[PDB]
Amino acid sequence: DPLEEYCKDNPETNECRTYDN
Amino acid sequence: SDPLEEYCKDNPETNECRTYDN
Amino acid sequence: KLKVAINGFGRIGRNFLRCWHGRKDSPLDIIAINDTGGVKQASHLLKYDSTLGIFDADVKPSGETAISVDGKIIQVVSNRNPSLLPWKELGIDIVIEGTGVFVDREGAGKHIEAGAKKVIITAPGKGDIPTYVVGVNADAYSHDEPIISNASCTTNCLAPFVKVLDQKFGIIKGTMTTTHSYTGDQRLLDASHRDLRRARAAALNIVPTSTGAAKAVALVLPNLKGKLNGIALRVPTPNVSVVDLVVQVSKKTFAEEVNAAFRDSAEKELKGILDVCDEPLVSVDFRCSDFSTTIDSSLTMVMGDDMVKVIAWYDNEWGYSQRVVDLADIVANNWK
Amino acid sequence: KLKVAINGFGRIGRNFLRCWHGRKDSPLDIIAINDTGGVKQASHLLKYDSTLGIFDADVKPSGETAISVDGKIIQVVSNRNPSLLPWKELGIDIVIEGTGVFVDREGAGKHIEAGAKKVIITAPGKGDIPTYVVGVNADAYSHDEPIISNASCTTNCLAPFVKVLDQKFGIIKGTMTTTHSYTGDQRLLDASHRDLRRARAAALNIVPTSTGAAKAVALVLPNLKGKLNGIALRVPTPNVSVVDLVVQVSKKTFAEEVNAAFRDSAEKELKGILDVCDEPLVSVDFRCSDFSTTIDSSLTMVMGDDMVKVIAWYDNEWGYSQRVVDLADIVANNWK
Amino acid sequence: KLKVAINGFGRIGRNFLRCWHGRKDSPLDIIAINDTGGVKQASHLLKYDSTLGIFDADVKPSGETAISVDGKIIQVVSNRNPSLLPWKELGIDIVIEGTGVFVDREGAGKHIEAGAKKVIITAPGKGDIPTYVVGVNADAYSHDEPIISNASCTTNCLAPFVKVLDQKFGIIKGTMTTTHSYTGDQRLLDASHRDLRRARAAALNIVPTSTGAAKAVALVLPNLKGKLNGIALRVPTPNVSVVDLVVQVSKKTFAEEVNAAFRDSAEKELKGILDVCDEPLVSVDFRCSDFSTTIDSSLTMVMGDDMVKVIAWYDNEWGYSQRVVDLADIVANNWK
Amino acid sequence: KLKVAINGFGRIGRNFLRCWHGRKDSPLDIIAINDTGGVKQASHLLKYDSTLGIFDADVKPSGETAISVDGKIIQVVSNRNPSLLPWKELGIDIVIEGTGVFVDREGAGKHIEAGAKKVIITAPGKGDIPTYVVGVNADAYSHDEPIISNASCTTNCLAPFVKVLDQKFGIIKGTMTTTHSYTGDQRLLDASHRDLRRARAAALNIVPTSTGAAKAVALVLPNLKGKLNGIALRVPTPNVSVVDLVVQVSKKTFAEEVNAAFRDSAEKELKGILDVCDEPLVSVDFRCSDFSTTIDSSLTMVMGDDMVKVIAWYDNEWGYSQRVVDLADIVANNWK
Ligand SMILES: NC(=O)c1ccc[n+]([C@@H]2O[C@H](COP(=O)([O-])OP(=O)(O)OC[C@H]3O[C@@H](n4cnc5c(N)ncnc54)[C@H](O)[C@@H]3O)[C@@H](O)[C@H]2O)c1
Ligand SMILES: NC(=O)c1ccc[n+]([C@@H]2O[C@H](COP(=O)([O-])OP(=O)(O)OC[C@H]3O[C@@H](n4cnc5c(N)ncnc54)[C@H](O)[C@@H]3O)[C@@H](O)[C@H]2O)c1
Ligand SMILES: NC(=O)c1ccc[n+]([C@@H]2O[C@H](COP(=O)([O-])OP(=O)(O)OC[C@H]3O[C@@H](n4cnc5c(N)ncnc54)[C@H](O)[C@@H]3O)[C@@H](O)[C@H]2O)c1
Ligand SMILES: NC(=O)c1ccc[n+]([C@@H]2O[C@H](COP(=O)([O-])OP(=O)(O)OC[C@H]3O[C@@H](n4cnc5c(N)ncnc54)[C@H](O)[C@@H]3O)[C@@H](O)[C@H]2O)c1
Repeated sequence: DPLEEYCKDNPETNECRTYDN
Repeated sequence: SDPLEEYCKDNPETNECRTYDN
Repeated sequence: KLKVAINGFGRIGRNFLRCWHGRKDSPLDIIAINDTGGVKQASHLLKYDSTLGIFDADVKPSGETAISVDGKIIQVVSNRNPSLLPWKELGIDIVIEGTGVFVDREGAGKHIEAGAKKVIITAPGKGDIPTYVVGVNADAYSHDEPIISNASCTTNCLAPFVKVLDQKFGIIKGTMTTTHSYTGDQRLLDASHRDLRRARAAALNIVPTSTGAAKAVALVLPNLKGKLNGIALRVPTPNVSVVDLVVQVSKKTFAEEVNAAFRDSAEKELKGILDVCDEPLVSVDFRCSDFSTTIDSSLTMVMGDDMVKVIAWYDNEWGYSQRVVDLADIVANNWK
Repeated sequence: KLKVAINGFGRIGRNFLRCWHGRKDSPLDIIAINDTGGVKQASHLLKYDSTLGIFDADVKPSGETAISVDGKIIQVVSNRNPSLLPWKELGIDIVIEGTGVFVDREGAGKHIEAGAKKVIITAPGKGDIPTYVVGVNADAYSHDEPIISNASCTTNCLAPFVKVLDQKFGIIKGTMTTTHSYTGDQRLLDASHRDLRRARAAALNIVPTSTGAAKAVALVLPNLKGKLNGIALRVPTPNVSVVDLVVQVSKKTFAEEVNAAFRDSAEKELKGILDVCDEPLVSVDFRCSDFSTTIDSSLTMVMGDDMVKVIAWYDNEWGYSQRVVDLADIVANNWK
Repeated sequence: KLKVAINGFGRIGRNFLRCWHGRKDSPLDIIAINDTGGVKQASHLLKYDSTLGIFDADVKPSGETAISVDGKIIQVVSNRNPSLLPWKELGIDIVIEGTGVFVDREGAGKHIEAGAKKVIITAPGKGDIPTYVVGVNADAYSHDEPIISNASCTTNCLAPFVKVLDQKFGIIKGTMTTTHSYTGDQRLLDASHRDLRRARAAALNIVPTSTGAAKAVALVLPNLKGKLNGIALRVPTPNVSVVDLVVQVSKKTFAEEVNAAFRDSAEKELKGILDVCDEPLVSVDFRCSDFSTTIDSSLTMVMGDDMVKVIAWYDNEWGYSQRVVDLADIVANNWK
Repeated sequence: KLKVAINGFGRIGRNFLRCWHGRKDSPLDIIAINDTGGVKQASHLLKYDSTLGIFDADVKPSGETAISVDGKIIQVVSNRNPSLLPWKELGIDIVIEGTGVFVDREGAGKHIEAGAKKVIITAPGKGDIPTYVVGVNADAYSHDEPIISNASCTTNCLAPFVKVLDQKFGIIKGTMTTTHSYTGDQRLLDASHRDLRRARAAALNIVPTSTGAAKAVALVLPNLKGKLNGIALRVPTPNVSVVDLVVQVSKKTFAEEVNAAFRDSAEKELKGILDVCDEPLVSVDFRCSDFSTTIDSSLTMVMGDDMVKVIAWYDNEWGYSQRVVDLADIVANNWK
């Protein structure tokens, strides 16, 4: 879960980036 | 008939002929 | 002539810039770029591309803030906050949201706060953002819409041939799997990530990833609602991908007719969009294909007379960008 | 004790020999190997594998004609033509024909003519010929049968679960696709091949190869006759593949249920043959899995109530090499 | 009986745990792990690995802030600020810095201000940080050293044979090039990077990059100050690397006498750190090699009597990690 | 107008044709192709290519034994025995022996013994065949030489700057290493090969392999006889290689001075054969370079005054082929 939150403010980071392909 | 296919008949284990199904 | 700016100069953005540079007599005029990295980096990566190859254009710095592409001067700004871009200052008519982080109205809306009149998200929009796949429902666009989406690359592939499949043989329901070239969203080696699939070595494995680019078809094709869904598999090829569709039409048929049907679209209402390939090529042969979807006729199947299976090749980066330019042209022409 | 010989020390010929080595107490006793290659050029080729790592076992050649796995001398011969193989003079009951060169009776027969009682075609059989999948019908094999055919790895996986699905929902029609690691039949770079596709550079392409594994199901399961079909997709992976099955059925069902059937057959009729994965994994995770078919629970989709899509991973080399080591116990123990 | 924390559960923090796991009687005890993610990724990626495969052990979450590895339970923290880590809370004794962003004295001292009594950078240090290499000088460590460095993967391979080379022939000057596997520092596809080269698709390219290992060796091999230099070549292999060293020696010699010397060493002092391989192997054949340096004796040439060229193999992830532990133990065994 | 025929339509064979094709005012008119395959494989592979792209030219067949490129027809023969080739009726003047099998008077001669007048082995001649490297010694070609060699790809790269270096600093003795792309000669997956190392999967290893480049240089640059040695390292890249050279020179120098020299030569005698790149580029960027050798100025180093390290890039298929076309022009210009 820690990561989910991190991502919410750093959507473009390595451990977040999510593309529809 | 093409050349490669005839060759393949006799030399099936070649690089240019090997054909594994899956 | 509209003034464009590219926000987020990553894979899509650069492809876009080249796709655009390609068009003859374009309604667009790219005047600005913005990426976190600055001029020096923008110019390099634009010139040298491990995929697209070496840009056959005269790229090089202009002043200390802009770059010149065949004499065309493009300002290169650098702000992580869309809200603070000189759009109002540069007179930007449209923004190509290519960052992949500003997809909802709040996000992209900032570009309008910043002074630009329209955002065109290069990915699945969020919220009630109007989506469009050129050649299907790109006609639905009205100038009232400031922020719009262009869907995903996969969605831009299915829509055109699913439009043909449901149109003619009427689609009852279907599933889909796209064997896709990995993308920037995956790790090079096993390092943390939110999606435990994408956290694994991209160029080593076959990674499966929940898409949603299937259901998305509903947006551009009102009908298909709840009928489609699917998944994707990521494979060790940096570019070009393929769509695997298994529909269930009502009107029974056979391959020769299916592909026959496609060929007709190909010259009718989907010229420059849909393409059918009869020669036995492989992924890489479709690098730089201006077609959102190319069918592999020699692969079409039909089981039980009604269970239709089609195969489609698409250049995830290039083609989609070619579309994005078209969509912009559309925007630029129905400019109220 | 049922003296065994490996003809065609390829990926399988070598993989197989290793499964065997690791068997708790096999009835088979491999004594000879016949490869076009060399003897030491085979002892080394065994000890070191790029896909399986280092073969744990003292692999030092013994004399200029044999090897010596863990002390067990294993004569090594080299003759292209089968008919000249020392099977009679050596005393061979079972020959593992893993060359994919001789697939039919006419060909494979050259083994019996040389002195081989019963042979095993590690690949789909050609023309008329007994096919049996270890776990779906490794019983229909009568000792009257002199030449078997352990089918293809795509089939030996796309069957143990095609069974669970037709006899519990009743498969009507149906199609399939397999995203498979490339294999020896594909060129490393663009050379000539009788088929203009396996000709293309392996590791840098998604190559669509024609497969039989589909109609191949309509053999080890008479039932599915004329129903299953589909194609194959070669991709930049050295090992481990995945089948994407999509069949339409009668009995209404949902994705979740579909997964319980499998979990059941998992510890019953398909124990050690079929397994279900409730984890979010990738290809490399299933390397050296003894299950000729492992379902990925999280991917199962069910559109329209009946049309169901299931995903199964299979280590095409090692997994298959296990079923083959078994269709040999099914012979050795059930030996007249 | 020594509490250990792993800051940065990345490719190195993880091999360390697994290196340590397989340890016969460790003086250490991995108390916790810290990164950005928690147990979800911590656990998942410790059980799986697109390089080291499945970890044989019961790796399962143990609450929502800890994990269970074969019974023993390891806390799992998640703050990016080392000052905030409960190092005093859990009473950690030594920290494995593998975040790659706290290599500087100021930054590494944060674990010390948060509790930990000693830190170890899994990389070269910046500031007043003692650098140690096992087999070369880790026998100069002093218990009063709060923070130290284990150098890099490359220097660790290089330092060993340079020690033998210099001590037995006297190096005048020399150069080295390490053909190294890509790393998490590079990009999957052309993405931004401070380094315009590492910013290029790591699996499609041979990427030149600088290395400070050649000057680093003088840190642990004083007599080498200013005699070496070199660069690195990043090639599309996930792990394992090779350094290509060329040195002008003082004492004229020959390929065979050199290897002879390398052998004497792998037996007397560098026994266990250096290993002269004789088999005609390849990169993969070196996975998990517990040696810092394995010299391919077959490759060893000697041009014109004093220009020596040596080629040494090493596992950047695994071989290094073992050294880390080893040094970690050297720290343990000097405590107080 | 010398008629040409290409023996062995492999990588070099097709790359050769494409090179020639784009030449303005050529003295060569190629009208014949031989390879185990027929018009099928040929027409297709000259059009599609996983490395050079889709050959931009009308590539369709003519007769079931010939093809046409932008008009001009070219017979497509298919006999594995050169002695039996229609070289005498097609008035064949020069043959491009690139099957990599007929590389000694013993072999290539057969081409003359079939009607052809000259042979150019796209590889080192076996034994004592006149070897030429354009820009270095091809001007030393003489018409009464029936069979000649164009050296290997590595030698053509290496020769040009080794020439400059010797000329301006004097090579005393050096060492080389070329990290090379994998070639057809390698196995896709661990299969049999005369060489154990080349037997291992190309797209997954760092493969140590012997080269005769350091030696072959002495042929075209006589003062280098007995002064150079070195190995090769095949890596997971499909094209474009790099040679890492380290020499001990007589004139003390510094990096800047070496780069200066290469540039002087690049603009004069080695105009079009040698280049110096002053940008942070990677492998892919060098694809399709007409230069035999291009220096990575930034990488150049000089240790201890006279130990120079230079790193050059080259496209082994396209680069080489351009030189083979060149040698052929030379031949055609001194015809008698
Ligand atoms: N790869 C494809 O073929 C493809 C196809 C269709 C749609 N898409 C979608 O397009 C989006 C981008 O994909 P991509 O492959 O170009 O990715 P990418 O990683 O190459 O591009 C992201 C770029 O945005 C920049 N960026 C990040 N945060 C920013 C900020 N706040 N301000 C400005 N720039 C910022 C990055 O530095 C980088 O230049 C994703 O949402 C993806 O789903 C991708
Ligand atoms: N590896 C897999 O994924 C796989 C799995 C299941 C079934 N198969 C099937 O197995 C067959 C072979 O596959 P493989 O991966 O082992 O390939 P392979 O190329 O490594 O094996 C062929 C081997 O046979 C030898 N050989 C060739 N001709 C011979 C002859 N006339 N006499 C003696 N030896 C000869 C070769 O030197 C080689 O060692 C194909 O039919 C394929 O469809 C492959
Ligand atoms: N890969 C190799 O071969 C290798 C060899 C020797 C030394 N090293 C060194 O090891 C270190 C890491 O390299 P790696 O290859 O394992 O990389 P990596 O990306 O896999 O690991 C870095 C890890 O640190 C975490 N991290 C980053 N910032 C953090 C912070 N502020 N707080 C907590 N965790 C944080 C990341 O999420 C990740 O798990 C670097 O110092 C590197 O130079 C790497
Ligand atoms: N690609 C390179 O990097 C490169 C560079 C320089 C020199 N070379 C040399 O050039 C030669 C060819 O190399 P390539 O890479 O193009 O190889 P390749 O394998 O792609 O092409 C050789 C071709 O000749 C055919 N062939 C085999 N035996 C034949 C016969 N008896 N008669 C007619 N055709 C036959 C093959 O089927 C194939 O199409 C080799 O000697 C190689 O060492 C290669």
